[PDB]
Amino acid sequence: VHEFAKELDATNISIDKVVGAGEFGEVCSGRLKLPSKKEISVAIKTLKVGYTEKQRRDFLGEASIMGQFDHPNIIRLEGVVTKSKPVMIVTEYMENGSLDSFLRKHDAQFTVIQLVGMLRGIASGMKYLSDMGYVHRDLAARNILINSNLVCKVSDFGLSRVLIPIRWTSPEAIAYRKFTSASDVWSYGIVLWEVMSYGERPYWEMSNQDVIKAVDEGYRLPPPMDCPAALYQLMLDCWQKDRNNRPKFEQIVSILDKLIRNPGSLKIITSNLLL
Ligand SMILES: CCCCn1c(-c2ccccc2C)cn2c3c(=O)[nH]c(=O)n(C)c3nc12
Repeated sequence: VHEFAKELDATNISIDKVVGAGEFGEVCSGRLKLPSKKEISVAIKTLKVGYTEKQRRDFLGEASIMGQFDHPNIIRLEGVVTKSKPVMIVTEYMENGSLDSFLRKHDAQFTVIQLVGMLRGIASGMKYLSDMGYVHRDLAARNILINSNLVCKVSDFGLSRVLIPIRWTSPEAIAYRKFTSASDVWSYGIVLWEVMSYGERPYWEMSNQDVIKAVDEGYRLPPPMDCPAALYQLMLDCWQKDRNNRPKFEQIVSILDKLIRNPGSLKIITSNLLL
């Protein structure tokens, strides 16, 4: 764990408030004093009192993964506290919380260019993650955090592994656990839909067996209200049945960089599911 995560001194951490509930314990906000004396706001996950040794290994396991990434669009690991209790994982603070809950509060309140900026960040983070040989497997708006400047960053590495949420998972990964960077691109397509839908749930409350069967039959989520044609086409490209025909994350970033540069192109606007 200490290979990729520095041990922090608990005397340098102050806890301010509880801002979330985790699988392994609470999530809090607070402050960290760095060796340079600079003080930064941080998020702190704590391991619940009375944890089993297995829970501890799973909890810290996420930090070992997160710690291998240094990128503007992947949540920064400040470090861990293991030598005292409670055991903690400390990351950079993200003022606006999870992306899905954030967008739900602001339905139709952002410009297309702002939403594209968010999507570009996510795609750039995923490009780095895939470059490093990791498949996330849980890429979803709820696992993206967003800061005061609207910068989006991939978080939650609980399911990730070196090379399951049905609604976000590619058909081949559902069918026989074929997880690749192309299955993450499928997931990214779902995130793209979530963003353009301001946090609508993918497939709403459809039974899981019907999400599985419908997608396998060729059905896809419909265009969100007022969705630019270019962005809906990108979803469809991400959702190709043949994984080899899906764009790579580098191509997705490049697509989005073009849309940011030419805000004009976004002016062409596009059963519940579409075949
Ligand atoms: C999708 C991640 C959920 C847990 N987590 C983390 C986080 C994520 C992974 C490992 C360690 C931590 C502290 C930061 N933050 C933050 C944050 O900085 N700011 C927030 O508002 N929320 C809700 C957070 N929730 C988390």
